[PDB]
Amino acid sequence: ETLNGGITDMLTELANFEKNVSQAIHKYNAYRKAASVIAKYPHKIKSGAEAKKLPGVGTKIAEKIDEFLATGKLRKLEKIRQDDTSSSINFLTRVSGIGPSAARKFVDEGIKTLEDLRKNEDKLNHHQRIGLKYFGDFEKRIPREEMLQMQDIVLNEVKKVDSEYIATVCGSFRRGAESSGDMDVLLTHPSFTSESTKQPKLLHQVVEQLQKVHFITDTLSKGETKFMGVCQLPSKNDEKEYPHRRIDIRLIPKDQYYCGVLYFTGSDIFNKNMRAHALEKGFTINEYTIRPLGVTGVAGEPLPVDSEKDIFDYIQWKYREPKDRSE
DNA sequence: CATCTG
DNA sequence: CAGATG
Ligand SMILES: [Mn+2]
Ligand code: NA
Ligand code: NA
Repeated sequence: ETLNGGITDMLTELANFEKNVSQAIHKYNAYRKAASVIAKYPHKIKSGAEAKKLPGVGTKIAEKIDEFLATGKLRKLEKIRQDDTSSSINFLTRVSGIGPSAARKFVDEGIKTLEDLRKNEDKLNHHQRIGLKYFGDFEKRIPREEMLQMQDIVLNEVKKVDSEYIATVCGSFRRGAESSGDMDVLLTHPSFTSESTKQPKLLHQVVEQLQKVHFITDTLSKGETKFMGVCQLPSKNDEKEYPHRRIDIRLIPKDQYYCGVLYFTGSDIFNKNMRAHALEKGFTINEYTIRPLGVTGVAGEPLPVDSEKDIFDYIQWKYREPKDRSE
């Protein structure tokens, strides 16, 4: 956790570069398991050879470790941080909608900066365009003091649309969190579940209301169950407007709300543990259900859930406030 | 995983 | 449809 930090760090830099700049998925993946296992390792790696002893640890990585340990740097690592092409790709990628793949093509055509992109706004698709337009807004975190206003917003509209809606703002917001990065709304309705063959309106009618009132500003992606978009809190009495915030709405069959709700509420760490325990208690949990584990090796059969309560219970645990859902 | 693109 | 993004 700090005993082999630098090693796991340079390791991740190296790994990440493989995938992003080069295409070395294998290589990339290599650096990863490596950084993974050295992270667990209980000692203070004093040498290459020592590391090597580890699985996932080959001759090449060991080489790297050695040089790093020996000299506070790494040449390859140094050379990579200089390289324009590499830095360019790391940057482009910052734009929502731009992935490494596209990051390469742009750079190859010479688009390396923001200006570059504006100049060639023609080459970008919608998401990408939006991504570019709200570059800055996009990177700003979200003060919960804002979140509450928004949550307040969304909730009132869904309500006015159909009283049977059930909306939940999951995320860190849900877990206390002073600020968040984006707004996750989980949605369900009684009229929608496992078997119930579809109902798009379900999602589209609200999306619509939200835009209606001008909360939703753009659309990144709009499928029949998940909607990716842009939104913003009405600027009061013009002098101080709000940054555009990224939002995500998503349909959930009533019979699988709380699992996802639970789930999405994170944090990863809270999840797994809850997950590992579910296991002991003779169960299973994933993003939509909690099944009773048979013994034959495994089994199934979606247990019925009416609240986040029903799930803890199940695993015979202490119902945890969302706030404390920490780790 | 679900959606967009081309 | 394969392949990209989030
Ligand atoms: Mn979020
Ligand atoms: Na991006
Ligand atoms: Na292939």
